[PDB]
Amino acid sequence: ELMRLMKRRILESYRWQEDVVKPLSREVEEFQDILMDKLDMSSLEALHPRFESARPRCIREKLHSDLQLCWLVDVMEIISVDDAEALKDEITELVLAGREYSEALSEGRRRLHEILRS
Amino acid sequence: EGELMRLMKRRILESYRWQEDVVKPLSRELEIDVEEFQDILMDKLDMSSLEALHPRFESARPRCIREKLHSDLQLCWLVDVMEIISVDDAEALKDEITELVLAGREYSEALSEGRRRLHEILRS
Repeated sequence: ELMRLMKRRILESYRWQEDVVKPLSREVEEFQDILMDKLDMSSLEALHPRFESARPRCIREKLHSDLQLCWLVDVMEIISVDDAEALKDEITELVLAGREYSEALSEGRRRLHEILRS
Repeated sequence: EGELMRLMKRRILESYRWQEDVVKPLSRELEIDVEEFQDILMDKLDMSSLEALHPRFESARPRCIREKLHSDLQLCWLVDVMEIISVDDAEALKDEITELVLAGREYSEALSEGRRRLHEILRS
């Protein structure tokens, strides 16, 4: 019975609950079980760190996407890579400092429009 | 006096295939009213570019959608990071949803269905 608990303990962790379990609302009780269901012990006691070191990357990706940068850059090239990378930096910077993605994305759209009309 | 050029391209942007597949669709930026965007394109892209874009655009439409899907479906986490979902599963899922949107399915609506089949997978 122990194992089920040892991990049930990590999901109940605060760092997890606030940084992963709850956050991933982008689709809570259940999710927890799903995680419980999918990931094994060793995995659990190893994810958070790896998680924090990829939170930036995952957000830039989301930004690139949400900011229609696949078209504006990769395809149409209406925006310089430099401009794009920069913009992704700044906004990611924000979100990583507590800024609500939702709200941050709005600011990124703003700065984007700026660039486009330049 | 290079008026002609301004027209030649204004012609392409006013094309149908463009208006429907690019100019209009790219409303994802609060689309600052299509009108503007069009001028932006007019302002940024040159002539050679314009009479070259669409085909190039059609051949990437798929790739760009998968990207959007991967993102919207929190796959950076579910796969690349946590590995809660097999790559095989992931790719398959992106395929079918993309298949849909490519066949006219409204992204919005299509993503919802992908969310569904995802949950399914997660609960397996």
